Amino acid sequence: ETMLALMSQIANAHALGLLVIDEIQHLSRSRSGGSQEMLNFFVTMVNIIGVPVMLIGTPKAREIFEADLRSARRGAGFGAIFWDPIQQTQRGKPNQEWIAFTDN
Amino acid sequence: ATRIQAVYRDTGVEAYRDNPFIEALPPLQESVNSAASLKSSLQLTSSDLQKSRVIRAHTICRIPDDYFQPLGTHLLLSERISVMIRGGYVGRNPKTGDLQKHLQNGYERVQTGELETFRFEEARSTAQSLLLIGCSGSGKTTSLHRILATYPQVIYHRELNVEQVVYLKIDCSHNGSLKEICLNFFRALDRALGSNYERRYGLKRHGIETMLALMSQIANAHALGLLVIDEIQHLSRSRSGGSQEMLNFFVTMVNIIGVPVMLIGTPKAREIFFGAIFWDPIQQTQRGKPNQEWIAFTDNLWQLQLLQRKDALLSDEVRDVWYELSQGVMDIVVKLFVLAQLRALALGNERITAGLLRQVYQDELKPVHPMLEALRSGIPERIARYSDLVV
Amino acid sequence: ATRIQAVYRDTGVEAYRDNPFIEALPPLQESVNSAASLKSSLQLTSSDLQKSRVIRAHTICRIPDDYFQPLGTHLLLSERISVMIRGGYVGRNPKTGDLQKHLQNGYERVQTGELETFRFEEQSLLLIGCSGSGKTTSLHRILATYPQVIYHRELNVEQVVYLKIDCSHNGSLKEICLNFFRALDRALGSNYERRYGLKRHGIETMLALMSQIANAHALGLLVIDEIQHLSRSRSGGSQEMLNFFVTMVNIIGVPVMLIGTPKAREIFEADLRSARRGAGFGAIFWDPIQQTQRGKPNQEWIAFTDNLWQLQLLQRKDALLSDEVRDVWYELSQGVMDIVVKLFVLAQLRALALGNERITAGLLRQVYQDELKPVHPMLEALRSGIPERIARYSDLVVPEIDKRLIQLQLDIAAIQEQTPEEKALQELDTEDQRHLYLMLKEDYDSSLLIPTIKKAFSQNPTMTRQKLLPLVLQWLME
Amino acid sequence: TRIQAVYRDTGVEAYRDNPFIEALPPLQESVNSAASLKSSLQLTSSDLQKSRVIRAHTICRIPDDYFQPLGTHLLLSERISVMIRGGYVGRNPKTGDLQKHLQNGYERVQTGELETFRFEEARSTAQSLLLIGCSGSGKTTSLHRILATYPQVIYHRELNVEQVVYLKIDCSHNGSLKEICLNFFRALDRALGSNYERRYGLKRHGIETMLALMSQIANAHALGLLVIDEIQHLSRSRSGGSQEMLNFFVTMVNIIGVPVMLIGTPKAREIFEADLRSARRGAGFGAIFWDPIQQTQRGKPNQEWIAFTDNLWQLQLLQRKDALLSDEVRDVWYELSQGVMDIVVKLFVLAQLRALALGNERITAGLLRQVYQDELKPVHPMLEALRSGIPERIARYSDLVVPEIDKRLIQLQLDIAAIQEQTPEEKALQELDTEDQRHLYLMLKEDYDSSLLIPTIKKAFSQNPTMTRQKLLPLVLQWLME
Amino acid sequence: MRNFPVPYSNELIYSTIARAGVYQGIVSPKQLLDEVYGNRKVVATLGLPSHLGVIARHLHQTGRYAVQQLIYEHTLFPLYAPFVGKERRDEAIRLMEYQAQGAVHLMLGVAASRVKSDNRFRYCPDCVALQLNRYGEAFWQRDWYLPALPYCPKHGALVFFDRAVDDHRHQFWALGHTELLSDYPKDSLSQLTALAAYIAPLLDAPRAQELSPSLEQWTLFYQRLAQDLGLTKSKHIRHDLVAERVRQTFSDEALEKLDLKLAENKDTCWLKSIFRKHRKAFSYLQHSIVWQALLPKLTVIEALQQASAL
DNA sequence: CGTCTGCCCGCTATGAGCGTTGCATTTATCAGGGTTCTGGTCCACAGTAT
DNA sequence: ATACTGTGGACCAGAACCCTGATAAATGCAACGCTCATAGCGGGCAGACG
Ligand SMILES: Nc1ncnc2c1ncn2[C@@H]1O[C@H](COP(=O)(O)OP(=O)(O)OP(=O)(O)O)[C@@H](O)[C@H]1O
Ligand SMILES: Nc1ncnc2c1ncn2[C@@H]1O[C@H](COP(=O)(O)OP(=O)(O)O)[C@@H](O)[C@H]1O
Ligand SMILES: Nc1ncnc2c1ncn2[C@@H]1O[C@H](COP(=O)(O)OP(=O)(O)O)[C@@H](O)[C@H]1O
Ligand SMILES: [Mg+2]
Ligand SMILES: [Mg+2]
Ligand SMILES: [Mg+2]
Ligand SMILES: [Zn+2]
Repeated sequence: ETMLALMSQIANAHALGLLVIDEIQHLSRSRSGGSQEMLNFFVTMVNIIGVPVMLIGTPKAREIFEADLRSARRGAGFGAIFWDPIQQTQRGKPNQEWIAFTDN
Repeated sequence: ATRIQAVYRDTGVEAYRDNPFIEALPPLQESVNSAASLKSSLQLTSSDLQKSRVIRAHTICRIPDDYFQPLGTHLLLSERISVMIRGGYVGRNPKTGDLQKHLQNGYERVQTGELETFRFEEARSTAQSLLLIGCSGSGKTTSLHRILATYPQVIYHRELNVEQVVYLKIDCSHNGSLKEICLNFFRALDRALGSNYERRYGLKRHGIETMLALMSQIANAHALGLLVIDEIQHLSRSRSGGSQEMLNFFVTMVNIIGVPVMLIGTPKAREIFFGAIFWDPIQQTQRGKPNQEWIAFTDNLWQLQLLQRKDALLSDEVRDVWYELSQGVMDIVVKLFVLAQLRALALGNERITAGLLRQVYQDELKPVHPMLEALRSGIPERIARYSDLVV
Repeated sequence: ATRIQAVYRDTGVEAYRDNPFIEALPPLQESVNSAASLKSSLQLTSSDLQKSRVIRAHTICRIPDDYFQPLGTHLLLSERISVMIRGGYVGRNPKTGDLQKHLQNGYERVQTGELETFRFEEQSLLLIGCSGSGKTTSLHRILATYPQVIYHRELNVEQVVYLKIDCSHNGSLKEICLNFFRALDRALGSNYERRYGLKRHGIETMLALMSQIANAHALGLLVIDEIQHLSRSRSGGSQEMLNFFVTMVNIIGVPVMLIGTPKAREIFEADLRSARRGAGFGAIFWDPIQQTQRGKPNQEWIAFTDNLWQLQLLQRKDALLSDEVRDVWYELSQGVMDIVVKLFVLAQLRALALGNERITAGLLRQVYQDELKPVHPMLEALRSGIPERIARYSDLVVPEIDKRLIQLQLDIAAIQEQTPEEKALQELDTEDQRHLYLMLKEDYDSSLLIPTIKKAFSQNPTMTRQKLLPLVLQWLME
Repeated sequence: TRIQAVYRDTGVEAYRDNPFIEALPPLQESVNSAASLKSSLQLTSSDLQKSRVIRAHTICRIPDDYFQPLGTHLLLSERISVMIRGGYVGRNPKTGDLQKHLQNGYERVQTGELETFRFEEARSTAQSLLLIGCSGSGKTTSLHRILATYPQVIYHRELNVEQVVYLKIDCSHNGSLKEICLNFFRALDRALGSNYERRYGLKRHGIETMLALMSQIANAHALGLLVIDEIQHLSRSRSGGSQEMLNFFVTMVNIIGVPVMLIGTPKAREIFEADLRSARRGAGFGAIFWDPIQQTQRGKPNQEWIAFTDNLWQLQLLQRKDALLSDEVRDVWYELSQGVMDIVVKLFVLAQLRALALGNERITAGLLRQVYQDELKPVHPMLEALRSGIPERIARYSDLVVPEIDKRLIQLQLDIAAIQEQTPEEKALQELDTEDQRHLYLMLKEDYDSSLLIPTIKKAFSQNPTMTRQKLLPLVLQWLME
Repeated sequence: MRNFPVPYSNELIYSTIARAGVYQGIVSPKQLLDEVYGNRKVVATLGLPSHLGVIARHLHQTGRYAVQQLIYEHTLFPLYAPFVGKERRDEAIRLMEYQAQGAVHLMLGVAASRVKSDNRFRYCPDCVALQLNRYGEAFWQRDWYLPALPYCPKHGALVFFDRAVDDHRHQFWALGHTELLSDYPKDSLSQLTALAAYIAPLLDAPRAQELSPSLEQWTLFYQRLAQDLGLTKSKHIRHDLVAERVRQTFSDEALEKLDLKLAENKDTCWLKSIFRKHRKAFSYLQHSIVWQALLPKLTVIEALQQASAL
């Protein structure tokens, strides 16, 4: 809590704009307290003023940020963005983007 | 941090005749016009509709942050907050010498270490407490923040030297430890004041009773009026034997020290636990008819559109689709409407419709489909499952 | 960024011969009168006094800016600064090897090689004086003769002849350490502080970075001003206060000047109380203009007062000074240059609007006991003559002078009443023949004169003026 | 300032293979050992016709750049050479494979072949010396000039050690028993580039602790001399007494080698003389006494004084200078300065500076007189003490010097600078004795003639004295300009 | 500090500092010195407090309280002001604003008390009840802490108790309610109470700072009063008539309790020195005793003004 | 009747919150010469008995 | 109308504190160690097939 409160002072001294977290999948679940501890820590970042954050993980790391209404609500925010592999045939004709990428 | 030299008023009640503290506050607005006082909306204007694409898309996303609509419970909460913050100053008058007895006692508490000591028998404390628990997605963190925007927080008196802070808002720590409330309190009481209480009272190797009485005394050195705590659910995750200590300290402070305290928590916090007020998500049908509050909310949210095309009147089918997709929770209505507008502008169709709303929900609320589907099903077992579901 | 292509000229001093960094400076022959050429006067024509009161007030309020009288304490400072800068380039001669190599060669020659011996031998200054004596303004304009940046084309080296620093209120050592690069980058335009002045570096490292860039770049003079504004408690004790300046002077190696108040003399009492000519820190004191010199009145005072007295613009002024009006200045002001001209300029503005358009000794008392309030402790300390009170009641500079100036310029508007002199001037046509009217005011009454001059100027014999002045007088007398 | 080391063989056989002595300048053949000490500023003939400010600056600069080597400096230089290049026998780093030699000696002494052998290297005889003389005789500049011939730092490539040949320390005005210890750190951290003062010179340590750390610091390097100068400023009230000062200063045994030299006025001479042991060890090998120079020691007047006076007189810079020096000027120099070195040079400088101020532009004995009774008040007790010759009064009043004389010199220079300004235009105004005719002077010539108006009004007033300002004006045109 | 208490009427600033410490829960005196002043090198004194101006900076937004108001209405300086002189008084006023602690005590020859004269803490039997009824608090009043008179001008006598300033130095102590006078009567002398009541009007007077006679005028005032009362024959003191005049109002035991015991048998005495030409400023007690014994139909302000004017 | 391959549980490892503790750090204690304080001094002087 | 006596004012000299320097010692304060809690782990035991 002390370092998370110092985070607010540092993020208000300089007008921080976007704090992106990546490689959440690389977090060991036995060296921090548990899935509920991860969830509570990542929800505790609502007190930090402004400084919108973006979360990055694998579809097997989606299970932690789920089953709780407030945690899911803060997880969603501006909708959901789901990167997926380029499927060949969305329509009857194969997708033009796959063709262009392969040719290029 | 709006330091104002206070100018005194003359209230009509003899119980409030000569206090400087409670004369300095703005008057209690009439509930007939208090609803109109809370009302704020986007300024809109028609010059945007003939402008470029991305500029118009940007200002739509300001709807969830700039739109507020008063309801029936808003007036009750305003009246209760006014009464509970006006009843907490009748026992701490500094003009006739009553605060100097509520503050001399607070030093022998620090010296001895026990919170129950008392040096002056006539030092009486008049304070109230109230818990506000409502289903998540109701606004009890921004509605309170908009009710408590009339009072200018820090206000400075002239004859005395007290810099009276009207209200203070703190958050419980996720750990739930005993030495974290008494620290984020000192952080909130010098963010809004410009001093450094933390470097005095927290840096040193102090105990727990000392730093639990120091907070209760420094909250009376300044005539604090309302200490409101949000996210009270965090205490259930604390270490063993620490959950009841706060449940006794936040009823001793209300009774002995005299600082009124208001606690707001999620529906999950009924079991861990003064008055009680429960909030519910809006339901369009009271007995057998669509309700005026829901109809007005939708009809006024309608005009906040920047689509190049639209229709004059809303349809009952679209209203039913919106209600079915929302299940009554407040935030999801605005979120769904703004996401549907964003998807319509992105797609290139300048009109909004029920199928558009359905596809927007399905494609842009993927974390939220499980519990929204649970709410739509309405099974009591599924409602009892998970946490903070409305019941 | 004032870049002048370097030109080389012969200097009669044999010590500076064949040093490319020295002869680029202005020569000594024309610099002797350069410091005495800083004398300035806001000269005006007699027709300027005939104009409206707002115009003369606006010309008068520029006196605390354009007026500068050099004294005996101002030529010596310029000579000292010139000599100190010129003598600071005898080491860094690019045409000659390093002094370490010369010392090694001398040791080799005093060894087995046949020579008698060699001497293995290797000048900071401070300007402390009473606050408001005219230090920064004097230095800013005595350093104008030297171009700041001289560019060398044969080599690739930019010669920063002098640099100037200024402190802020309640500052510390780090603020000056960074302001040096701020001034250097204002001089050259490069980014010498965008990556060399990060917060990560400590004081020792930051000064180590300072020294190498001060030695590689040809730098002659580094002046730090307004050291009185630096906060003591924020930096710490007075021991490291002196230690930082000592290690700043020692490692950089360039001549360095400091300017402050006697409140810094107690800081610099060490290394100065004992005569240490090798260590440096030579002291030059400035004092207020002493009216009495060896039982006689000072010539500089009676010349500065005369020059200041000839440039007053009033209608019915008494053009000649008396002994009492001169004497009361030294009792209400004590002679410090900050408030003498301030008293004069405030007195003239108050005489513009209050009453009769003349300067007397009485209105100076009104000015002193009404508006020149805050510096009373300094005036009392100066009157008492006790050095302790003078030293410990310095550093006050009577702020918010600009607001006072603009408000006094604006306040003259609300005067609807006309004094008879200027109303007679306006009812008369403004042919600017009123030079005679102003010349001959005392001898004859206006009632006899101005209608008569109207009648004469209705049919003047000839358009000429000041050649045809006597004839009007012959009509004027009879 | 680390000079690389190169070695040269020396005639003396006691230092055949000692590196710390051969890394130094060669032994001074005392024929011109102190001849290089002679210094005189150039005084080129072209500097005579020059501005008063620069000439005054040169006059103020005279005392720094002038240093006359006397005949008594040779003994001091010889002594310094002896006890700097004689104290390095016990700090020799040129030690071969002594393990084998010691083992062989140990084997041979036990088997009966040899009956004795020396195994000890702890051979260090420390030397100490006082330099006692009246204040103002030049005990600091005439020591820095001599000690500047020896390099302070010499670096050996083969080893990793330095020889700090000389280290100079001066006490503060008040002084204490700990300030000297701290000043040793302060001076050595300035001689080299290091952080010894913060590493060792800590506040917590006691006086004996810093005195012991001095041993390690001065023995890690090949230190050769340790000058503690001006012990006269040490406050006896803040020291602790007149005996523990001696007990601290005779505690130079625990620092190995390091021949310490102390300089002080005879006020400390009575302090450092209370017993046999301190008198022996504080001044280990003699104690040179500096006395003021006299006109005559033999029947004939001393030639050193004549040479010094002639050399200082030749340095004079004035427009009107007399080449011949009258004997009365020498007589008054002796009678007013009694041979004290500081007094004579400052008296001459002040006389030459005041000659510019008064404008007489010549040096006279009487001018020396009024500058003497005008600007030399606080040095009087020296003057009557030396005139009377009583040792008690001299010892009582030998610590005083004129204070802040540099500020007086700056004030005199500022006065000379302010005096100079004259205006030929103001020469026309200066004949205007009457005053209040300045009214017509100011009003008239601002837009009118400025050539003959000023002189001719004098004629108009003188020819018509029975008149006032007003009707003097109407005919001014026709009478003066026309 | 942020919320500095405003002193009440007739309260030492020492008690204001102590109540500031009580209000904001500071127990360790080092923290109190860290927050009130910023340094831990300030000595706590009762009467003539040092380091003033810092106490006024915390009261900056209240424009009525400045250095002069605090130094004339919340300290013990007005008692020492009119008698020391003019230049010394002004220099003391100008010096109490700075960081000088012992200089204030040592500059005034009258204030050079050296060893403390019974420096323990005192209070009153009935003043505390009145203060509690009117304010709800207790403080070290200026009336209680007279330099040498342990007598309230309105009540009988003070009540000493334990603890002393010299014992514990850096502590600002304020009476609360846990200690109070246990029921026992303290004997009081009427003459001493009358003297205290007569002299107490000096601490509250608008012209108490300007009415400062010079050093030379005091002996002229004494000779003029002796001449008009006709005690002196020709520049002579009776050595018995003036002693009887003093004894008519003050007995020997009361003067012994004040340490101002008369020494009429010996040539040297405080009254005899008052008769002679003055050297240094004398205490308020000696001047008040002489004035009251030699003229009983006047008050402090008029007598001081009459002495100063002529 | 051996033994060989999956379970588990007392362990093993590690994070988070709190409890002694080495450490300068700061405080306290003791010897000492000086400087103003104070004490009496005396020296000229005003008033007086002879 | 003056010598004698008390007295007022300017004034040496002993002494009591007192600032100061050197030295020894109590001490808060971050600096690690303890302990509690929590998730995994690999060899031992019941067990069951050759
Ligand atoms: N009555 C209302 N009128 C308008 N907007 C509302 C209303 N109630 C809620 N909202 C909107 O819904 C959101 C409510 O904010 P918030 O997320 O803090 O509420 P909450 O879920 O009740 O809070 P908590 O964080 O305490 O669980 C905001 O976007 C707000 O604009
Ligand atoms: N030589 C001078 N002659 C006339 N006025 C001067 C002179 N030097 C300074 N002043 C006046 O003194 C005023 C303040 O000087 P300032 O620049 O503040 O000096 P400093 O910076 O040393 O305090 C200026 O308004 C200026 O008019
Ligand atoms: N031989 C000399 N020739 C010229 N000047 C000398 C000589 N000896 C001494 N001085 C003068 O003595 C002064 C330095 O004296 P200083 O070293 O301060 O004396 P001390 O050593 O007693 O402190 C210098 O200004 C210098 O001019
Ligand atoms: Mg909330
Ligand atoms: Mg300036
Ligand atoms: Mg010396
Ligand atoms: Zn009382």
